[PDB]
Amino acid sequence: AAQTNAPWGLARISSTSPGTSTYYYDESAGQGSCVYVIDTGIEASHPEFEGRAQMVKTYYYSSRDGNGHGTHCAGTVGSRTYGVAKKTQLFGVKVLDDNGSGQYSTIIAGMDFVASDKNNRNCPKGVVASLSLGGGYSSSVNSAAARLQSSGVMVAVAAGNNNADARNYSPASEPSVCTVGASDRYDRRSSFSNYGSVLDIFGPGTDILSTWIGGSTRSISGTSMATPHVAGLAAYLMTLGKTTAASACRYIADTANKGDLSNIPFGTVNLLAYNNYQA
Ligand SMILES: O=C(O)[C@H]1O[C@H](O[C@@H]2[C@H](O)[C@@H](O)[C@@H](O)O[C@@H]2C(=O)O)[C@H](O)[C@@H](O)[C@H]1O
Ligand SMILES: [Ca+2]
Ligand SMILES: [Ca+2]
Repeated sequence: AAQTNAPWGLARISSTSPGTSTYYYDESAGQGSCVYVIDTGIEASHPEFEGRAQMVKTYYYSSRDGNGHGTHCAGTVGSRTYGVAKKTQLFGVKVLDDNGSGQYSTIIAGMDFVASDKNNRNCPKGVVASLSLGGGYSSSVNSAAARLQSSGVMVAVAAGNNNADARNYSPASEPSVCTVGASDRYDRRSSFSNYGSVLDIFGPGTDILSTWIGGSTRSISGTSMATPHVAGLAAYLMTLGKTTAASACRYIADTANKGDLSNIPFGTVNLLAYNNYQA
């Protein structure tokens, strides 16, 4: 399949070169997989989700995304126009309030929630969790992320936006999950993207168009935007049978475009997510 005039990031993850605008992907499109977006919620009613999104958990008075961030991230995972895995099932878990804030205890509960809740969902092709959030190092937060991964979920987490070594942030610094940095349309590390040995992969993170609340769309930037590219990519590859939850981060690094990014500090991987789709 081919989607013309796609967002640059979708084109990029199906291209060996920057500078193109068509997204190429197997039409299976993540069908039969599930992605949990652990964030501020998801506006499930947005036309772009086509009934494939639903809220399954909130820790606040409402399950509504009153912020926009969670909806944007979900849109990059799985919206029809702006998504990597256009047929995946999206589940929203609202661990962040409408200002984008949340206590680590709530975040940890949300992670253990997905580990259990997947047993209530139909996801024959596998389960992914996308965590576009973080804070200072916390072994408990890292442990929670490692549990979720161990339970059979491909956990993708944002590196952080401090232009610093991600070793000092959580859950970014957990070795067993997939830590995702951000790049821009010219194959530069995004200037805010964390880096370090703990990074596994980069994805598009600067000027990413996706869904927003009120049935709208907008373009924003962050490792929060790169992360769902990778999450959607995992779901897509899992549906195709190329990899599994336990192995998907390794597989994505193995099959990445290598050596193509600029401003990658010595000791950080130079790997850009790529779907290896050959029409
Ligand atoms: O069971 C334990 O406590 C032992 O493994 C632990 O790891 C946690 C899970 O058991 C494991 O499946 C995955 O989720 O990693 C978890 C974590 O990092 O906390 C710990 O390593 C120790 O508690 C160990 O005794
Ligand atoms: Ca720095
Ligand atoms: Ca890792």
